[PDB]
Amino acid sequence: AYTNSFTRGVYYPDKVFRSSVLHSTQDLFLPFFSNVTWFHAIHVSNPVLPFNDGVYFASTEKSNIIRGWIFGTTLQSLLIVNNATNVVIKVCEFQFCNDPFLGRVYSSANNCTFEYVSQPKNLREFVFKNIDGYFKIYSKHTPIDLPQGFSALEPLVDLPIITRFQTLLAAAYYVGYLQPRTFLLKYNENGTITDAVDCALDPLSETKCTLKSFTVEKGIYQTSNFRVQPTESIVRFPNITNLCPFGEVFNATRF
Amino acid sequence: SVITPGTNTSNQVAVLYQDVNCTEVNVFQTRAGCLIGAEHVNNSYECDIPIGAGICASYQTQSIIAYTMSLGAENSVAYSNNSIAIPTNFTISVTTEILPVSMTKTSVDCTMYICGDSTECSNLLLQYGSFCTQLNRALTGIAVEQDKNTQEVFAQVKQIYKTPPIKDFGGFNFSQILPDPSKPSKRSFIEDLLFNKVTLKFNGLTVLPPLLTDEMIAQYTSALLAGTITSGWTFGAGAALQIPFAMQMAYRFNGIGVTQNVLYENQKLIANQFNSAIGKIQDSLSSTASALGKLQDVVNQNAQALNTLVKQLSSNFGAISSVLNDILSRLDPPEAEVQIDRLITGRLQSLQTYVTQQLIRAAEIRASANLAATKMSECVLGQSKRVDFCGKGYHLMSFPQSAPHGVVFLHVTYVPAQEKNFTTAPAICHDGKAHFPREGVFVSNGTHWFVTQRNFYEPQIITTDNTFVSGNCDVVIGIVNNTVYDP
Amino acid sequence: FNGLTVLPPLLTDEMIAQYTSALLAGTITSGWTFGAGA
Amino acid sequence: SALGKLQDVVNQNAQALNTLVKQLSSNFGAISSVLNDILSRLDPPEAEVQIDRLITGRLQSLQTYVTQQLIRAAEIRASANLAATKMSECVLGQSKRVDFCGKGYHLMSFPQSAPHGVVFLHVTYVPAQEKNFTTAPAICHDGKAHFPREGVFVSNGTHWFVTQRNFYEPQIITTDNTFVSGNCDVVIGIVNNTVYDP
Amino acid sequence: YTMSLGAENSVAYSNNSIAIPTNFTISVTTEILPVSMTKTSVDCTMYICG
Amino acid sequence: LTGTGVLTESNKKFLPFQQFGRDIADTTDAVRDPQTLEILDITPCSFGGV
Ligand SMILES: *[C@@H]1O[C@H](CO)[C@@H](O[C@@H]2O[C@H](CO)[C@@H](O)[C@H](O)[C@H]2NC(C)=O)[C@H](O)[C@H]1NC(C)=O
Ligand SMILES: *[C@@H]1O[C@H](CO)[C@@H](O[C@@H]2O[C@H](CO)[C@@H](O)[C@H](O)[C@H]2NC(C)=O)[C@H](O)[C@H]1NC(C)=O
Ligand SMILES: *[C@@H]1O[C@H](CO)[C@@H](O[C@@H]2O[C@H](CO)[C@@H](O)[C@H](O)[C@H]2NC(C)=O)[C@H](O)[C@H]1NC(C)=O
Ligand SMILES: *[C@@H]1O[C@H](CO)[C@@H](O[C@@H]2O[C@H](CO)[C@@H](O)[C@H](O)[C@H]2NC(C)=O)[C@H](O)[C@H]1NC(C)=O
Ligand SMILES: *[C@@H]1O[C@H](CO)[C@@H](O)[C@H](O)[C@H]1NC(C)=O
Ligand SMILES: *[C@@H]1O[C@H](CO)[C@@H](O)[C@H](O)[C@H]1NC(C)=O
Ligand SMILES: *[C@@H]1O[C@H](CO)[C@@H](O)[C@H](O)[C@H]1NC(C)=O
Ligand SMILES: *[C@@H]1O[C@H](CO)[C@@H](O)[C@H](O)[C@H]1NC(C)=O
Ligand SMILES: *[C@@H]1O[C@H](CO)[C@@H](O)[C@H](O)[C@H]1NC(C)=O
Ligand SMILES: *[C@@H]1O[C@H](CO)[C@@H](O)[C@H](O)[C@H]1NC(C)=O
Ligand SMILES: *[C@@H]1O[C@H](CO)[C@@H](O)[C@H](O)[C@H]1NC(C)=O
Ligand SMILES: *[C@@H]1O[C@H](CO)[C@@H](O)[C@H](O)[C@H]1NC(C)=O
Ligand SMILES: *[C@@H]1O[C@H](CO)[C@@H](O)[C@H](O)[C@H]1NC(C)=O
Ligand SMILES: *[C@@H]1O[C@H](CO)[C@@H](O)[C@H](O)[C@H]1NC(C)=O
Ligand SMILES: *[C@@H]1O[C@H](CO)[C@@H](O)[C@H](O)[C@H]1NC(C)=O
Ligand SMILES: *[C@@H]1O[C@H](CO)[C@@H](O)[C@H](O)[C@H]1NC(C)=O
Ligand SMILES: *[C@@H]1O[C@H](CO)[C@@H](O)[C@H](O)[C@H]1NC(C)=O
Ligand SMILES: *[C@@H]1O[C@H](CO)[C@@H](O)[C@H](O)[C@H]1NC(C)=O
Repeated sequence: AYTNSFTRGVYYPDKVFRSSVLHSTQDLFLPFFSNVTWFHAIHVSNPVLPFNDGVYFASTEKSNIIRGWIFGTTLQSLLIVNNATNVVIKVCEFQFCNDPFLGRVYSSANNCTFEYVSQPKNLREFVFKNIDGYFKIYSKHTPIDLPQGFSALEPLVDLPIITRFQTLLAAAYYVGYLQPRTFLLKYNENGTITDAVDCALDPLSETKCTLKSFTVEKGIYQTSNFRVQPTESIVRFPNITNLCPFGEVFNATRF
Repeated sequence: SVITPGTNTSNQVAVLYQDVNCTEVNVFQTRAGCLIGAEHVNNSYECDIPIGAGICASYQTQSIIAYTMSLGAENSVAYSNNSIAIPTNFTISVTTEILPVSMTKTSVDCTMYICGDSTECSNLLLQYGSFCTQLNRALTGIAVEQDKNTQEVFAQVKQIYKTPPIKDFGGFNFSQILPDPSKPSKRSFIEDLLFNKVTLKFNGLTVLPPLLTDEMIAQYTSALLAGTITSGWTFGAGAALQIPFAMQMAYRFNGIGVTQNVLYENQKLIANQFNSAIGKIQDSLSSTASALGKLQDVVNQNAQALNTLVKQLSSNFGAISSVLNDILSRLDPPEAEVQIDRLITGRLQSLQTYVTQQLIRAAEIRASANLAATKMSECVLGQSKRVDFCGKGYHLMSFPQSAPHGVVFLHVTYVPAQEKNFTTAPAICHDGKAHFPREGVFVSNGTHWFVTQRNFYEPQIITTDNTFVSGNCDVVIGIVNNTVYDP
Repeated sequence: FNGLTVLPPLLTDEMIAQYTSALLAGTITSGWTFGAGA
Repeated sequence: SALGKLQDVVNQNAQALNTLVKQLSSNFGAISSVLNDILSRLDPPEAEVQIDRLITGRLQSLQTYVTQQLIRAAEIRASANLAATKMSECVLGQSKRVDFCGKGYHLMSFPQSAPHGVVFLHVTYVPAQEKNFTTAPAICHDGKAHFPREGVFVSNGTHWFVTQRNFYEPQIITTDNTFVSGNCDVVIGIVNNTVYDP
Repeated sequence: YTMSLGAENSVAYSNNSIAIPTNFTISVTTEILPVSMTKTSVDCTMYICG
Repeated sequence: LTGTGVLTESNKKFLPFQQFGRDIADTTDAVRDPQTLEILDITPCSFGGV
């Protein structure tokens, strides 16, 4: 199942303040109008989902019915739980069960090598990135077919710690893989991000990005080289055959 | 490359690939390359957007069409032997001509730009000799050239003429263009539009003020205007001599071959045309905001270049970091002597590029400003007969108006209209002499024969005073007969 | 060539010939007048 | 001081040339601007690096000089075309364009040589010692309106004369310095006289 | 000081008054134009490398 | 983050995670005091041509 994104999956990229300005960024983002899959928040049969290049996640529900996550390879494994007023973020779920039903527990656990804890009609959204030995948990939420309203995610967490993930399931949740699209971000006078341009969404988006402006006046503009990539790497060498005579000159009976 | 009607008209867009056939990736093929996303359409129009090789693209019933441009309405003017067309009426017209006069007087503290007050970096840069002094000299040169331009254009008038109070200019209504004692500044009503319809924090770089402040350029232009309004050309040649404005206009009509009675017999009508033209010149400027683009472009273009001069300051040039403090803190000084050298040469080269660009633009604006000076010298202080210099018409007069970095001349051109078709003859034969028209041209409708002035149908009986005798009625290629009268 | 290229002129030689034909037909038929008006 | 506009180009060019000389001492971060010295101090594998540094700097300076001389030559050519136009139009002619061949109404011009320039003696007629006269655009007589053929009408307080435009010289109003049209109605400010008839 | 643009004066305009010059002063104005630089040349190799 | 300037208290509304801040010229333009988390807004000391 599918639905398209709109202008969502955008976040403060660099922990550096800017305002009343435009800036060009090359980090991972959710491409505008990428399809996000929709999955059964109820156990009607929830499928368990692949993780690639970082996940945009969103859930639509009152009462926080989506309440946890697990991640890993062949899921040492990241685990997140929000129940009982605590965000528990241990990496301890080394024997996560084959059916991680929320409540009595998702896993068998041991060797909790990192165990950070912090204070944890409505739309909640997240981006999970892994990079450079960090796991970045951007998140934001707003009261309520995702909104066409733009929303810039602030970094809820950025942890100094994957190939697949699963979620601790009336609600629904949406998933979409990021990609390394160049973005131009516009920062308001208050330093919130107010709008963005995907520099690859269409040739007008590319032009907007290349002028560094949202309004493009009527006219004609350069944008790029168009250089065709080579289809193959042919190699031809002079049909030469024997090893060279070096076994003489490094071993002569007298230099 | 992309073509678009621009975001504020529509989100739609089409793309041009400048030298590759469409086989190599709706579609069209042109001498300018492959075009995708525009529908090729079979009639022709003026160019909204140029593509190349006579293909132009535009937004029309909606989609982006591309078309062969049409140069204009092909018409056979009905030339003939024996036939002439004479205008029976006229339409005075006012047109803006807009010229940039100066750019902003940028000045760069070169050592502060390159070295950021590092006592290290400037100790390196000192070993480049004259460069960082020479660039400052060059920018000072163009900066002084900007005041030279603005004085050389506006300061033609030897004195600040003040306009009389009652403004009884024969029914012409200059209150739209003179200063207003409502006094937001010295500015005139049209000037107050121009100062709004175009519009425009640093290290090293600074903007020096112009020598003539805007209220003072407006004061000069109010003086020039009160001159032309009250004294014609005479205030260019000597002291301003008052003359009634209707008589000045009569002289100016007599300057374009229209006999001056053609003014006095029409003055109420003439002034009503002029006032309405001024109203249009206001209303057009109050809405077609792009019309001042000739000025906005230079302001944008300079601001673009200077902005990149700042942006280049952030670039590594291969140095280990783009900030002399952040390298000098971490590197050992013997290696910093290499890294800072990389930064210095990169920044210096970029500054050298900016300064050369500003020299080239300053040379161009100096050419434009001299054209503006000659425009003011001939079209305002005078009545240049130069067949298209002071706008697309016969020139009557022009009025200057100050604009934020330029002049916006209101050229007022007499354009004739409402032609009639007449038969004509080069000469009229009587008593075997040939009579030629002393200043008019002969015309007939066939029933009779008349002389008229050349640019307005006012017929006179042919009367041996308006015509002079010559020849012997046999050498003329196409003479005709009439009973030339004799008072 | 590599990198370097020549863009075509906007007004091809046919249209420049067309304009100068128009300027001739103008001057021949009508002298100065077609500069100032019809 | 009058020849300042001409002296400046000699000074600027000399200044640019003079700094082009001074940049030979620049050193550019080589160990000495006198190249024969570094050529004696260092062995070729090093000296080639130092000379590469000097060559780079000297090129940069020379490229600057030649570029500025191109810009300056483009300026002086635009001035030369202006001078050639004034030589054509003001000397070989009497160009009536109001403020080109000097201030005033232009009569004639004489060229003069100057060491890299031209001085024009523009000779111009400037009017002076004006007086105030009442006027009318036209003279009414028999209900016809007589307009002035080439002058204007003026009143000597209480008698009406034609005078040429730019020098007071009265003539009695006649059929021959006037021409007739209209009906003494459409023209405003018309005034009455006995226009004479020879 | 604040710059003066010149001695402000009213043209004695009125709807029927003309001023006509009764006399003249023919006068001579110098105008000065540069028409060349010096013809500099640089022996590029002898400059850079001596 | 070495530099020079005048440091001023400012209304510059850093979000809680932002730990240094840059201007449209890409120079560091505001920062947070690492001893006290106060927002300090930089501007260079007064200078010009004499
Ligand atoms: C010359 O043209 C003008 C307009 O350019 C004519 O004046 C207009 O005449 C119509 C019809 O009477 C009126 O409705 C308009 O109001 C007039 N214009 C103005 C500005 O008042 C004029 O009639 C023409 N005269 C000749 C002899 O052709
Ligand atoms: C233009 O055409 C009209 C009519 O064809 C001519 O008008 C007549 O002219 C004569 C002589 O001036 C008058 O006596 C008549 O009274 C006019 N007709 C009317 C109805 O009044 C006019 O003369 C022609 N002009 C030319 C130059 O051919
Ligand atoms: C200027 O006006 C004066 C009077 O205001 C004129 O004086 C008389 O002019 C009439 C003819 O217009 C002569 O017949 C008288 O002989 C004049 N009287 C005197 C005392 O000169 C005077 O002529 C006018 N100016 C000129 C140059 O004639
Ligand atoms: C026109 O102007 C000239 C220049 O001033 C006048 O000639 C001068 O007249 C005065 C008075 O006689 C003499 O003192 C000067 O020596 C004269 N100058 C010369 C160069 O001869 C002339 O009189 C004026 N004429 C009129 C009619 O105004
Ligand atoms: C979204 O999914 C549908 C069905 O899988 C597909 O047809 C469509 O192309 C996708 N969206 C985009 C933008 O490709
Ligand atoms: C902790 O890790 C070791 C090594 O992988 C493993 O042998 C052990 O079983 C783990 N702990 C528990 C309680 O299983
Ligand atoms: C910007 O911040 C101020 C201060 O909190 C606030 O009053 C204003 O509404 C904000 N405006 C926007 C557009 O963020
Ligand atoms: C020359 O080329 C062929 C390959 O086409 C190679 O297999 C062969 O051994 C070569 N001939 C000789 C004589 O070595
Ligand atoms: C763009 O359209 C808006 C109205 O939506 C208008 O206010 C603005 O002036 C327009 N700008 C241009 C450049 O057309
Ligand atoms: C490529 O386009 C040009 C345009 O005139 C045409 O002459 C040529 O035949 C085209 N070639 C192919 C292979 O389509
Ligand atoms: C243009 O008109 C011609 C008429 O001969 C027609 O054959 C051609 O198909 C038309 N072109 C297009 C793009 O419709
Ligand atoms: C001139 O035009 C304005 C309107 O722009 C009007 O208010 C004013 O009264 C007019 N003055 C005249 C006709 O003297
Ligand atoms: C003059 O007559 C010709 C022939 O009828 C016609 O084509 C042309 O339009 C006429 N011109 C005017 C101004 O009436
Ligand atoms: C050309 O005009 C002249 C003068 O009316 C006449 O003699 C001659 O016959 C005309 N020729 C033609 C072809 O109209
Ligand atoms: C003019 O009249 C004379 C005599 O009446 C005649 O010989 C001559 O042919 C006439 N003009 C023309 C062009 O026919
Ligand atoms: C004309 O008369 C006025 C007085 O009404 C006077 O102020 C002015 O200076 C006179 N002009 C000349 C040129 O004499
Ligand atoms: C000049 O203005 C006055 C009113 O101040 C008026 O009486 C007179 O008629 C006007 N002049 C003309 C020629 O109408
Ligand atoms: C000229 O004379 C006529 C009749 O004598 C008279 O009606 C008219 O008013 C006079 N002119 C003026 C301007 O008063």
